[PDB]
Amino acid sequence: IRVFAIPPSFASIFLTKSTKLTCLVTDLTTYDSVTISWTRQNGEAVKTHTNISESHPNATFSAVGEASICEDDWNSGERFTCTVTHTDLPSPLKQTISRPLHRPDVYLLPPAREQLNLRESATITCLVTGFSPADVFVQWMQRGQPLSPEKYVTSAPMPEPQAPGRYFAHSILTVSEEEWNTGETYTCVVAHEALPNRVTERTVDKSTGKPTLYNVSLVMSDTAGTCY
Amino acid sequence: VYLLPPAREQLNLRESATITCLVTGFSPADVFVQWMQRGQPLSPEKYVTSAPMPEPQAPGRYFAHSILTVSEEEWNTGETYTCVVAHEALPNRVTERTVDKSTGKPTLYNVSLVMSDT
Amino acid sequence: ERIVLVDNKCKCARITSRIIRSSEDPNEDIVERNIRIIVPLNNRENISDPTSPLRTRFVYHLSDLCKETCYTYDRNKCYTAVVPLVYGTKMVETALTPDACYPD
Amino acid sequence: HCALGPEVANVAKFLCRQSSGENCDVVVNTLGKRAPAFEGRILLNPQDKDGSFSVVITGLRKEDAGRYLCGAHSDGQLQEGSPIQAWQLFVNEESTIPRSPTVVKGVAGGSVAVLCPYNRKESKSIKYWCLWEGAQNGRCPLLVDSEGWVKAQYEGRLSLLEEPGNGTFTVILNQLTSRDAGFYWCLTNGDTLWRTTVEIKIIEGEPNLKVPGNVTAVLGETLKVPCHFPCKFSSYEKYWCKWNNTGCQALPSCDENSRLVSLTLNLVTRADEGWYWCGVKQGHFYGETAAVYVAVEE
Ligand SMILES: *[C@@H]1O[C@H](CO)[C@@H](O[C@@H]2O[C@H](CO)[C@@H](O)[C@H](O)[C@H]2NC(C)=O)[C@H](O)[C@H]1NC(C)=O
Repeated sequence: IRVFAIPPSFASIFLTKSTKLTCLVTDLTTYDSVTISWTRQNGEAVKTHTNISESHPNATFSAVGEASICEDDWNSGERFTCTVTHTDLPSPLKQTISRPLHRPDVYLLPPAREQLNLRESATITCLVTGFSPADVFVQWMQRGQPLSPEKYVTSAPMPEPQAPGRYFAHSILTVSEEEWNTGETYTCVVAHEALPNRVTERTVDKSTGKPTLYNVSLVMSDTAGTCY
Repeated sequence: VYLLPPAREQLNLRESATITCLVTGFSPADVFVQWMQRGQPLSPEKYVTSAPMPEPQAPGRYFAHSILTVSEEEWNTGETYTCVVAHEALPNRVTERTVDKSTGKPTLYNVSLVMSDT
Repeated sequence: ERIVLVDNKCKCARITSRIIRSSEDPNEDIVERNIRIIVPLNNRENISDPTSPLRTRFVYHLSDLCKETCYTYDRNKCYTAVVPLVYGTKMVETALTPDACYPD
Repeated sequence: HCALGPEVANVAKFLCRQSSGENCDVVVNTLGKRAPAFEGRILLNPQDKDGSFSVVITGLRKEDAGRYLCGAHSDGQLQEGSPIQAWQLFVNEESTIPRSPTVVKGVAGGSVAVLCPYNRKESKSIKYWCLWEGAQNGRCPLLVDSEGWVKAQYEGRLSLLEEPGNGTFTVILNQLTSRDAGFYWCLTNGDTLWRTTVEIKIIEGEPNLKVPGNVTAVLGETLKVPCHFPCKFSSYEKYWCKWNNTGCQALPSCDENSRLVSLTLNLVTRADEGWYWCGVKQGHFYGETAAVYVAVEE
């Protein structure tokens, strides 16, 4: 008996603005005639939950709702109560899931200088700091082109050490250090809900970072007040 | 409109200071000018103005002057001065310039510039 | 070839940058941040009120302008301070810089 | 404007650009050759009685400034001793041309909306729209204008319109397909002549709007056809319109919560035959639309 209900995630929400909720039923009795029915807080029916699933490898028929709703219809605590009646359940088992802040801070550290002497691994670090809540999604963008999802590796939002309850996660990515001569700043696209446009992109390249050759060049004249 | 400040020599006769508002290279004739300072106008009996008369070099463009007399301590007080000109080739019809002790021919340049977080 | 990190035309600052792609050795290059300022030592502190003292300090928190009291007349956008004229009094406009306040 | 004589009319033509070591790199040829960086944004008119012709280049970039040569040769390239004509080019970079989006992404069956700028002073000209053609000496025929002429193949799914009207107008194109991909040019009848170019890419998915397919109908009744919209179009105003050379006009009082703006036709004649569009507004900008054709039976 394992029947968990999946609340929507800002990953898919950012993907297609398609907040979705599923309450899959698993390891129950092995019978057909399985019905899926979700309800809002008025109790009314739902949309095209479809695409039947076969018996599990452990020989139990698998079924799950496919419930699309409105992003606005999620923000006031709607206990999405889904019922499933079955042959074994004259008392069908119900499932529910509903809607249960701090700004993130994103940086992008360049590789290490000693990293850039082995002459293969160009590590790059993007990051996020001190934010609430979790569920945030991140990804890296390279010239308007999302990278290989396996190319980077994403953390999970473990909580802050000293902050009251804020969150932070990480992600790391490698490339050829020979590539760390074209650079192209490898833009890491954060995606958090609590942003004015829900994206706080930042990026960093070789030319960015820190130089060790200044040349300040103040000039001085009456022939000014102009800023050509 | 340039605006020349009083000659240091005149500052040593120790009473009166003179400032020369100037206009140049303009057409047609009949510029108008007055002098303005501290947001109060200066009644014309302080200042005297020229009339047009052709440039030696410019075949067409006239010029003019204006002169103002003020106690040196008054000019030593700081107490800048602004001469305004109105003339029908000027965009909003009116430009002007100013000068005090510090702007005009200072012996002293005191920059103290700070540049943080290179 | 340089990359203008900042070009603040009302402070006359211009932070560029340029990687000095070295002699064709391995990646022992150093990036390079040129800077440039043209401080006027002629203007007011209230850039748009020529009845104030001149200026002494010129403070450049580059952090602030790596992104409003800035002190050069920008060439292109022009200024003015309404100024009394007397012919009687009249409280009337001016054009504190020419050749940019031309309604054209 | 290249101005060679009639004495090389049989001979091909070319256009190169000066480089460092006395070496033109060719940009387009009478032999159909064309530089890959300049793909799309180059035109070439046919040659005149004197062989005079012109070359139109749109969307110039910072490295495009320099010296240009147009000539006539059997190989259509540089050689010693062949007639030439020179130009020196400069790109401003202190420009007033508004930065408009250059690439516009759409899906098969979806819509596209394109903002096209022009100089604000000649707003009373006749806008045009042309499609670039390669695999040729390069061609670009018209597709639509502002009086309302439209190419004969696209009846129903295409309209342009002067909603913004401050030197910017909007174009709406729905029912997108992956075969339509390419480069599009915008034209004007003004003396100054911007030719802003936009590329349409086609990606995977289904359009956000949902409307039933092509449907037949009986004469003289009441019929309703729906149009639901997703939650991202929920912050707008919604409308239906009837497509023609005049374009859209909405029909006020057909609504729900954030879905299902539905058209209703009280009585119908065959004069109401044609395509209808369902779309949303961005305050004073346009968004996604979708189309459906309706027949009349008896
Ligand atoms: C000091 O500078 C400030 C802003 O830099 C000026 O404030 C306003 O300036 C505009 C300019 O057109 C005037 O129309 C306003 O009347 C000004 N407001 C006030 C409260 O003065 C200010 O004018 C400057 N100082 C002086 C004495 O003009």
